[PDB]
Amino acid sequence: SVQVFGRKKTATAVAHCKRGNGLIKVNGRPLEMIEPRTLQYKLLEPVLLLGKERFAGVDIRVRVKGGGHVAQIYAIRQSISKALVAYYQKYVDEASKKEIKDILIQYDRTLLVADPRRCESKKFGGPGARARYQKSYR
Amino acid sequence: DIKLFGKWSTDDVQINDISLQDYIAVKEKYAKYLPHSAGRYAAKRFRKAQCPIVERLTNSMMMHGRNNGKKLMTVRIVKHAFEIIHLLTGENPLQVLVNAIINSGPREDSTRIGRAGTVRRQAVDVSPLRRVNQAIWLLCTGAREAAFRNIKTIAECLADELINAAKGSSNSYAIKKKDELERVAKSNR
Amino acid sequence: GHQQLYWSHPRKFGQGSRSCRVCSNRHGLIRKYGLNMCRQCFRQYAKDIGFIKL
Amino acid sequence: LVIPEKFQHILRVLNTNIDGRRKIAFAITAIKGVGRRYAHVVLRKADIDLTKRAGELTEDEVERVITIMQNPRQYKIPDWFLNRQKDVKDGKYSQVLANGLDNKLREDLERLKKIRAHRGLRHFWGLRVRGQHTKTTGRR
Amino acid sequence: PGVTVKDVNQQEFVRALAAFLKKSGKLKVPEWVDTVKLAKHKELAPYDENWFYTRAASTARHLYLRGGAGVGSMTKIYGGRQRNGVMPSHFSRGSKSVARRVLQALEGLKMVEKDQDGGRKLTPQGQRDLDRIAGQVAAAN
Amino acid sequence: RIRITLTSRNVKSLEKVCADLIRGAKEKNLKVKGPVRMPTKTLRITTRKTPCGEGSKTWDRFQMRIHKRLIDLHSPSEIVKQITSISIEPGVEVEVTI
Amino acid sequence: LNNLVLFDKATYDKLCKEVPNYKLITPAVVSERLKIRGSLARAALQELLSKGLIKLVSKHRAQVIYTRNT
Amino acid sequence: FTYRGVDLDQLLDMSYEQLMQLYSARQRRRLNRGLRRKQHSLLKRLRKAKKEAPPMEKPEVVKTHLRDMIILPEMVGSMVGVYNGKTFNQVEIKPEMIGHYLGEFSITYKPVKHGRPGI
RNA sequence: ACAAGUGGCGUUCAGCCACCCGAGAUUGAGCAAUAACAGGUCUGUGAUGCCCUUAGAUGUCCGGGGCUGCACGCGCGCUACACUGACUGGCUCAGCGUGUGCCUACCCUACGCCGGCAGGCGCGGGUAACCCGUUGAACCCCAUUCGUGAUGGGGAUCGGGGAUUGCAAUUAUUCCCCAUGAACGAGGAAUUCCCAGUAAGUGCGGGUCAUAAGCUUGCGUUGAUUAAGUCCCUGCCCUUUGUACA
Ligand SMILES: [Zn+2]
Repeated sequence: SVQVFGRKKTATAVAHCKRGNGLIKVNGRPLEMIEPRTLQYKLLEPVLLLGKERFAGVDIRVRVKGGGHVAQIYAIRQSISKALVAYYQKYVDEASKKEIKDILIQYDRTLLVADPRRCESKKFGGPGARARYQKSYR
Repeated sequence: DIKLFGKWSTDDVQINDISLQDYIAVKEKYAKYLPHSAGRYAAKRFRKAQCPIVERLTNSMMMHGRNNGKKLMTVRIVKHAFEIIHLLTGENPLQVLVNAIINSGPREDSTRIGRAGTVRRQAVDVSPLRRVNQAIWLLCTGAREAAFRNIKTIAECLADELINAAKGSSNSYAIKKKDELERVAKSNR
Repeated sequence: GHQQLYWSHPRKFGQGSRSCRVCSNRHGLIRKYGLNMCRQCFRQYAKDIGFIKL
Repeated sequence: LVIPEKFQHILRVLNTNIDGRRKIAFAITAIKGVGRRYAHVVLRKADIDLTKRAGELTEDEVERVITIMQNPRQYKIPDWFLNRQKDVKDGKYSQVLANGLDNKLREDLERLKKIRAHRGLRHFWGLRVRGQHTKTTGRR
Repeated sequence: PGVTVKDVNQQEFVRALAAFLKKSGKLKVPEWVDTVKLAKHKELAPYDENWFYTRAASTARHLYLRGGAGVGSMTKIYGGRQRNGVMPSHFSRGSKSVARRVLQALEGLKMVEKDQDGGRKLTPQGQRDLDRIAGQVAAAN
Repeated sequence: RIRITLTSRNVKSLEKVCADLIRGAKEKNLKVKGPVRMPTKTLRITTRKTPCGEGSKTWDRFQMRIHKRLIDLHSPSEIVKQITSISIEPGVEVEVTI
Repeated sequence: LNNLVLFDKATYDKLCKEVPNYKLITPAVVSERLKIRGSLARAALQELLSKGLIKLVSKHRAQVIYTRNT
Repeated sequence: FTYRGVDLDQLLDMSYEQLMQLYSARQRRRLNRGLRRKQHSLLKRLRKAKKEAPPMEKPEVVKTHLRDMIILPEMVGSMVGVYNGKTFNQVEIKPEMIGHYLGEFSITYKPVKHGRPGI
């Protein structure tokens, strides 16, 4: 039993992971049923990387809210990886956590470590943060 | 066994140059499943080189303003273009992208001097990371301009462009402009 | 004058139906939250109401 | 999918050359008074499948298109589609097609030019009619 | 296994529920389903003339997922982007006539009831009629 | 079931008076459920600086925060008069309903 | 571009006797060398999969990919 | 002349309620929201001018300051100054003018006929 | 979180560069000195000095008209010149915030019935983390059709009709139905803006508002190429230098 989040943006995913016979369900749909399928491997990246034997005791239910679609995908994979590592640190021994963290971090650090980038504000005198209006001279 | 798009082995393709060996990132650490990484890579000098070469390839196809910001459209385009490589040529496509970028970076170039508007140019040579990204820019030109007004769609045109720089036919705008902007550096000497 | 045509025009729903609550002008008002001041009389008394630049 | 012997390379129906190489509801748009929103309910009420090219149809269903097209109110093209829903002179409900919309247009224009109302005087002088600024725009 | 709507692919399931809502013949088809535009932003009538059954299929799927909804939230689901000519584009709402007639026509075959809170929900019978169709797309691969 | 509702524009006086009220109610040991922090509403009015509109068009940004809290307790409803006599500090105002 | 709206008499032996010997069969493949519209390309190259001399390699809303079956 | 299928010979017997079905939405909106004392006392002086003529002569010229009035069908025959801000322009109302606004027959500006550009 | 730990460079001093551990190794805005310009504002002022008019008014009201006019320029902007597209169906996700008013008529809208729309009609909820609101937003995604044509892009101009606001829509306010299909096929000398959630694509709130956004002010969403430097250009500051200039 853990519930541990992952976020990229205002998209927020938290996986509910407790003991079982294997499961992945993102808001009641499983991982093979999410809408963007050019990004299908991003959610499956702990399943392809860790193998289905590393998930072999848990029932992971993911609940997401907020953000866009791609930021939601990038919060799903981070919340899944943090779910398995939090279960592994509490219930399995820590050398298995060490093995799973070097196999997860060295591939991609957004699987375990969040994104601190947020959208910077518009200021006046131009249509974005940095861009400015056209400024005729004559 | 990290396979690109689920189907592409990265273990076997041959970088035949020394100068781009650390500047085309395709080998075993940079084997990723997808051309999307959502990375922080252009935040420092020389972290953008060891972005994967496929990720730079799909980002450089986002270029004009009708298609600004849209990444998964070019993930779809590069997916069908790689399948077009495997069907038309039937060799590993990662050798086709590696051969296009290694062959098409112009090895000599020209600089403007002459105090800002009298034209006398001077020839110097090109740094290898500039050769790599100049090659991706000359490969993404061509194909969009050669599928701007045609009945041909973009994916056949882009995969044929990477083919046409992989073998060096001189219909290739990457190879055509490579020879032109190196031969004017030959001429201003 | 006559009190059946003098100020007989409707002063509901107009730019002349609203004015500054301090200085009797009607132009460039700030209508939000029941201020009903024009912008200059906002900027004089701004910290006196509690609207503070931050 | 091979060309039939009954394939037509042109039609000239209602004296506009309908090209036989285009699809039917986009072949009929040259008649002024049918555009596409009229056209797809015309071929809905004339009971033809939309998929065919302009030459693939026989003359009997094509004349059902034209004969139901001239009076659509007999065959339940409904009342809000209509081109002139209340005429000035007749007062009937009508959908006016290629050569009759033109004649009713210039008669309404010239009626505006006769009676010294505003809009036909703005039409005659060379101005935009519906209230537009012509200080900066519309220069020839 | 046990197959609900939430576990299956949603590109085929709405079209198979549209095939059932065609093949039963107990969904009423009103008189004006063939001449209408479906909001003020769309340009044309549908390509396929079976839009009413497909729309009713998706509407009952949306009442499967989230009930407590009405017509005025069904127009909030079914809005889209209005091209406005030379002005900027806008978001403009869906039609209340199509949602009112589809939801009363789905009440007509005893598939759909109202909610206690005034809007709509599923019956147990309308729950059954959708989980069986999810069970029948579940074998077709 | 009497809920006292506090509102201010500054956080520090509201924090002192909420601490003082829960200390006066925890010294007499009624059932007090803790301070429930309702979200802050920023009133922002963004005006132009220049009074005649001639310069380089610089804009001015004002705001005011409203901090909204409450304490809820179960008690006799005339015991509740004796706690709201220590809470008369300026800023914070007290609205009581049952 | 002056394209065929439907097939001519000697277009079918070109469609059946040149095209399964081509390396890549897309709807952008036949129309450059045939002067046909792409609607003939999509409908006819979809119909050949029921003749079983091609294999569908990819399907998308913009780009469809067929080839020779060896 | 026949307007919406109805000539003036069967239009002058109708009330405003029977006008509500064959006019446009603007004038139907106007007789829905209803008229005021200025146009009705104008209608009083228009009826009083139109009774007092020997039957070949026109009524006397009743001018007005209202450009926003409907042509009601009783007004056909009248000579009415409608104030364009300087001038009261003389209208000769015929039955084909019904349904237009009274300010369409008093034109407010000059034809723009240019010279040279300036500096 | 400090240039703190390490390696290097460094008159071994300021620091600079690289890399681990780390959420984070230049987040962004407000604030803003000496002192000056004949900079703008007497149209924000019951801040004003004087001059002016002050009852056939330049006060003050009511009414039509005007600022909207067009042989013509210049600037801010929007929409596009299409196949990465268009059109039709499906699918699924935000976030800043607004909400019944001394003066004073002006509000956010659920849900049910009737229409193809704007809308009509009624019972409800709400002074707000409570109701609208899980704010079922757009782009993006997945299939259909279209096939390089001034074409199904472009939707300018132009006709009849219905509704809403209001004392009143003509010089069409707004909206919707149908019809009409103009240049435009990627723009020459000059030039504008920009370095990471940045440009750009895309929508949603606030303002003004009886009706309301091609503008402005914010919010998020999809999210890159390229630089990690120079004084060539354009301005600006500083040091030396020349004066009969103050
Ligand atoms: Zn103010």
